[PDB]
Amino acid sequence: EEIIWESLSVDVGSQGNPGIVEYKGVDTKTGEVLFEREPIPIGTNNMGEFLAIVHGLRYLKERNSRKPIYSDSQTAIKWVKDKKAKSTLVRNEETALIWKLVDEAEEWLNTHTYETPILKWQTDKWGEIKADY
RNA sequence: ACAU
DNA sequence: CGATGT
Ligand SMILES: [Ca+2]
Ligand SMILES: [K+]
Ligand SMILES: [K+]
Ligand SMILES: [K+]
Repeated sequence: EEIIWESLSVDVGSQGNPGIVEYKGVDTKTGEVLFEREPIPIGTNNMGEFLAIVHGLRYLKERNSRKPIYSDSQTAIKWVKDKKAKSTLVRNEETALIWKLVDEAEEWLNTHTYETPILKWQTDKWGEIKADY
């Protein structure tokens, strides 16, 4: 319905898909950049969006924050809910780094708890997510 | 078809 | 136009 302004928004950016992947998280209200991941040489859009959400969960938990997370990614929201990133990206030396991060993100989800609502940013109604690149 |  | 996903 309406934007929950007291929230964290995440977004992925890439050069190619697959290609160089980065992500960041911002304060939805203020646009302040709260975290930014160093570019990962090869990944997919959906792996990046998944890592961004899980990073947000870890960031908020560390700070004892109950704010929700917005993502515009139907895919990544489901992967987090399932605790399983069903990526099609081949596993090889080129993709080892992103797959390590994805494996570790799944492992974190399987060993920690959180109440953080993970909410769909409604781009069609609200425009671009505030974490946009 | 929808979300990127 | 190409790719990643449910
Ligand atoms: Ca974006
Ligand atoms: K996005
Ligand atoms: K983006
Ligand atoms: K498609």
